[PDB]
Amino acid sequence: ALLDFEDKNGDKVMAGDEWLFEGPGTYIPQKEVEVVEIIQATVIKQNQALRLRARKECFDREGKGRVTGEEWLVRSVGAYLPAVFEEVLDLVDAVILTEKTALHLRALQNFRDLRGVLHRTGEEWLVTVQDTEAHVPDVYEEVLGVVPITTLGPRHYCVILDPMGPDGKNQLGQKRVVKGEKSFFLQPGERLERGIQ
Amino acid sequence: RVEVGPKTYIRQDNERVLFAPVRMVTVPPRHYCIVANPVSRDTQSSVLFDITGQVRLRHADQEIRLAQDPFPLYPGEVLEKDITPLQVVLPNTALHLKALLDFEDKNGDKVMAGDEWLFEGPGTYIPQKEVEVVEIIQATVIKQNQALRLRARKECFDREGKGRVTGEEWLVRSVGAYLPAVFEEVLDLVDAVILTEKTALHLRALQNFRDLRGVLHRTGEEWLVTVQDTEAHVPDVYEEVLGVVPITTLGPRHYCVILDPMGPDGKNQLGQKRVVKGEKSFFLQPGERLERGIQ
Amino acid sequence: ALLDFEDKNGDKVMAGDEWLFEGPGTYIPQKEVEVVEIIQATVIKQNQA
Repeated sequence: ALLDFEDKNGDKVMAGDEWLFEGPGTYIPQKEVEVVEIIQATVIKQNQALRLRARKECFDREGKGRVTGEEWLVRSVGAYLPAVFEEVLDLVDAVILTEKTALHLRALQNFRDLRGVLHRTGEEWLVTVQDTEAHVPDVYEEVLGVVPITTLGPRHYCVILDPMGPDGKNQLGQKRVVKGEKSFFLQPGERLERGIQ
Repeated sequence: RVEVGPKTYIRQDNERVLFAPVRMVTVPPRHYCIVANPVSRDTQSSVLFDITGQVRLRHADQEIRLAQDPFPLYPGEVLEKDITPLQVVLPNTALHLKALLDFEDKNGDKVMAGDEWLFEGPGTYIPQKEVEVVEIIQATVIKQNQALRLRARKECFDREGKGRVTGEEWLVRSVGAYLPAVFEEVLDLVDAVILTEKTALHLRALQNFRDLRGVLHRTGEEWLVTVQDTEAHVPDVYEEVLGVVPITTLGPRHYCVILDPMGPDGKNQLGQKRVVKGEKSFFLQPGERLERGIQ
Repeated sequence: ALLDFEDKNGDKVMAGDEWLFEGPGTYIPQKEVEVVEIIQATVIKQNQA
């Protein structure tokens, strides 16, 4: 749009105003408005999510506030049309959690998780099946890699350096053997010595 | 101006003939033609001559015709389609359509320019200057014990009418020939594995979904399907088959170790082995694996 | 058949309607109906299908 022309709805239209007509039909050209861009809505298969950077200060879906350069996940299933400010990146497939597999997130910065557990910047944590059937990484959730399960029989055992404490911080320099029909993923920061015996 | 009839109409001094006489534009019944710049008509469909001597003309507008009395070509008109056979349509096919400029429908339904359409079945569809006959679509055949994948190209209601979203996909239960809807996107038939006592299906969930039998399956779960369930089972769009599972029936004098036996909880018990013996007859539970491989 | 012409029996005939005259005689051609195909009846010996 340009030169502060009146809208058909009687809404005032500033020259800097963004606009986005969409859906089936035939849009009417105007000497005022330029038909600047065409934008097909991004498709989204189930168990997928889309990153969106903000090109300007804005309200997104749900309408909670945003700032320039801020980015967020798109929860919505199925086809999704970006808003005038929204900047598409790519779909983010969730890891399919299984009893033998575990996610290994690290926080890029401070943020609340989807389940309300606050995570301080630089913290590192597992995600397991008890949490979700699957978990899409968040824009601030930086995945490291898949964590193999270390289930073992009764006659096997393994040392584990720096076992996780009740405090949630690893106890530096201490080792802890574990034995029996154990079945658990390694806590972050932990590492085996001999590697199972 | 146009001139008509048998008479050998001599030209007057002020006038000049444009061309030698031509056959009146005519098409057979159940055939059609399209002509640019139709003349205006009243309720009587009488021609509306202008006072200045031009015939009245709808310039941007077009005209279509099926059959009636033979007619002169009016001046300022432009013949386009002619002697065109009427658009025949066999019962198994369909006609995808787009429409334009918000024209009224014959049923009195409003028709938006973006509206999708699909005539189908036996007969001969009537061409319109409005609607474009955009696509022909033969209905997909479906033999018994088969099913068809369908992606959605837009938000929609399918068969049974339950809701859908863009990019969503679903199975087609219906036996026999099936015509896709205007939004529906065909992929391929999906043959069911023919379950037998010696064979078992090995599904894994692409995502969360309820199964056909109402047992919810969380994303990434993996499960067998056996004869007690169905005579045969078509994989669902979210059901990713891995492969056929051979039965491991054995005689009384044979036995086999099995790592990580399935628990009551439905999760495999990691790191534990369990021998089984006697006239046993069972498929391996998912996640299980033999050690020695039968003894 | 084409263009929804009336039948001799007074039955309505849609353009999409299928038809099949058969048996001994001489069929009457029509500008309406096309004599699209000839089809000899399949023979079937006993204990066949």
